[PDB]
Amino acid sequence: DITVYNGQHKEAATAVAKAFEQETGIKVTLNSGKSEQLAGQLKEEGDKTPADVFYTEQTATFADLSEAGLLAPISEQTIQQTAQKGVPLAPKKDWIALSGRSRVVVYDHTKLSEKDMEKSVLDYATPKWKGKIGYVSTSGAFLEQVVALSKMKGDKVALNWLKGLKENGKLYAKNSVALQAVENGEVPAALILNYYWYNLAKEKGVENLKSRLYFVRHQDPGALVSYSGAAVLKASKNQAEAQKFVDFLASKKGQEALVAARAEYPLRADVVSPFNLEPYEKLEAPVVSATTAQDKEHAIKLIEEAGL
Ligand SMILES: [Fe+3]
Repeated sequence: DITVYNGQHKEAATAVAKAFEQETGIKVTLNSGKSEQLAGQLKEEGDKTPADVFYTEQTATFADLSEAGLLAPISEQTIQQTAQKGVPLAPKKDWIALSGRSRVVVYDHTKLSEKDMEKSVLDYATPKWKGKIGYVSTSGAFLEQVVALSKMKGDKVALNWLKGLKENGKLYAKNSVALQAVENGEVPAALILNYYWYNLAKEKGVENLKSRLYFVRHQDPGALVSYSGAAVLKASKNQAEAQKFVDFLASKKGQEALVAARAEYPLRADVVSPFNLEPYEKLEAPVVSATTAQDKEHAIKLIEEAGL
């Protein structure tokens, strides 16, 4: 039986954990928490941790754990299962990316069309969009978006974007509220995460929604994908079962269980989402280094300096 420290959404974790038990007979116990809290706890526990596997919504928490020497190598065969072009790869082969979530632009298709849309996320934070673009400054995904912009285009561009959103954007408390405002006719478009919209569409039928999705693509900062993944703890006294769980997550069946429970992009090339997501490769996600905590603190300074 194994212990999984779980930073991912509980419906995702529960659903892969149950398909695991069904396929192998091995019981999974989840210890859930925020990924950053869990990584800290895994570093304090060190070689005395009870964790066998760390399952996270964000692969960036792996870099420090790897560098601290706390992750076990994963099979090369397993790593190759999700190693599409653009997918982050552990240089020490000691964690694996499993699924992604994308930034998108949701729009009311009865007020705007694909041809009104912009080639860059940078273009939405300008006067042509005054009163017409929703954003959510308090979101974890928003913070990540800032970091990527800072890294790809430098700090002056990121700050200019944030100032533009302040001047021109409609601020919403959460991604789901932003979507509702677009559906309700309050704002014709917003910046959100893909899965809020696919969830609504799965539930309602696309033909009954005013809103549609525009993906920026061509490796723009607004095509940013954030990746979930897993690692085996080097200190686990149950390596065999831990490695079997991680291989299962990379397997066709494990990936099929994830995408049944949650509208993330599978990273296996032979699995299709029941939410009707495009193939990962069509996203043309940019290549961006991992978000450190210093990166997150930096983005918060830019958000503050912008009056947000
Ligand atoms: Fe959320």
